[PDB]
Parts: sequence; structure tokens; C-alpha cells
Amino acid sequence: EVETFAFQAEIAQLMSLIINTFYSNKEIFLRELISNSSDALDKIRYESLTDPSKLDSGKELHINLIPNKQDRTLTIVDTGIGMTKADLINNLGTIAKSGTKAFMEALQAGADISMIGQFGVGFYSAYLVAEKVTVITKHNDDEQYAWESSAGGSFTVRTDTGEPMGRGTKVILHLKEDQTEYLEERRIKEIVKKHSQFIGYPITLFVE
Ligand SMILES: Cc1cn(-c2ccc(C(N)=O)cc2)c2c1C(=O)CC(C)(C)C2
Repeated sequence: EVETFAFQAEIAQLMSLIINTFYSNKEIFLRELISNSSDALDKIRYESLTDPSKLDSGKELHINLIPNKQDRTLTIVDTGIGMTKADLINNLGTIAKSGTKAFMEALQAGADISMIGQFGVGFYSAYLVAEKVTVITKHNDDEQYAWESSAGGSFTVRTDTGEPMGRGTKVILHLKEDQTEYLEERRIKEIVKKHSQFIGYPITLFVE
């Protein structure tokens, strides 16, 4: 069973702004997704200090960057806290609504798209380079889910029947035809070094 949901008006507005605004500094999407992964890793690591059994789903705390030229996808994998069904459908959307309002107000005042992470809606920068985003996630307190959206005001959520993850999140970016530079090893290495050199978890860039 695939469930279809409407994005709240503010989020659909944010997605349309990211997709339609002329902005050449698209590379910032990677630091934003790595930041989401780092925050998720900090959360599971902190929770594990009071409850060590929270790491029974996997002790390794890392980030993997996987390019796939055949599928035209860039995948950001983390072994962070993951997201529950409630996080995917309601909780993150609630914080995203207030974050969007503040971001769009800041943009009107003269701020640029690269400041998106300060408003906690950095995940949506994925739409600067991706025509579709698939999010596979597994939280300790819930099942493995697949969230997906090609924007257009809707997203889907289904129980994932793919390879079991243990715990964490996979953000699969189905890249736009003209954004294939983000599949090149030297381009990804350059972006990681420039914006994510001090992330407190190992970042492994997979090769093809
Ligand atoms: C806000 C927000 C933040 N994140 C997000 C993305 C990734 C991670 C992680 N753990 O790697 C954490 C949070 C999402 C949002 C959304 O509205 C849409 C979403 C629920 C599909 C994703």
C-alpha cells in the first residue's frame, strides 16, 4: 500500500522557489544533507550514552556518499537515529512550516538560498539538483519506510521492502539531466573539502 499526502502550502511554496529561482551555487545541497546526517548521528550517539541497547541496530556511526552514473543517482547514507512514520508525515513538516516562513521572509530582506540550513529546512536544497528525492529510513522505534517526492505538491510514504538497513537514513537524489557533475569523484571530493571538512563522523566517498 502506497499512501499519498499533500505538502502543507508553505512547503510546496518552498519547493517551487528552490526549483524555479535562478541560483548557480547549487553545490551547497551536499553540505545541507551531510549536516542532516551529522545531526542524526549526534542524536543516536547521545541517546546511546544513557541506553547502550540503542546501538543494537548498529554500532558504526558514519556517512557514505554513493554515486551511480547508470541510475543517475547520488545517495547520502548515514547510520543516524533515522525517522519514524510520524517524523516523515507530521513532526518534521510542523518544524519545516515555521522554518520556511522565516527563510522566505529572510530571502525577501536580502538573504541568499545558501543560508537555508539556518532555518532547519536544508533537506529541501536537494531540489536544487534532484528532479526526485527518495528517502529510505529506519528508526529503532518503527519499521523501514520509503518517502518520495518529485514536488508538484505531493509526497508518498510506503513500508520499504528493499535491503534492511539496521538503522539510519538513505537520501537518494535522482539528479536533473544537467546536474551529472555531482556524480564525479573529483567534484564530490572538492565540495566535501570546501563545506564539510570538520564533520565529526567518517565520510566515505564510494567510487564507481
Ligand atoms: C525538515 C526536514 C528534515 N529532514 C531530515 C532529512 C534527513 C535526516 C537524516 N536523519 O538524515 C533528518 C531530517 C526532512 C525534512 C522534511 O521536511 C522531509 C523529510 C521528512 C523527508 C526529511
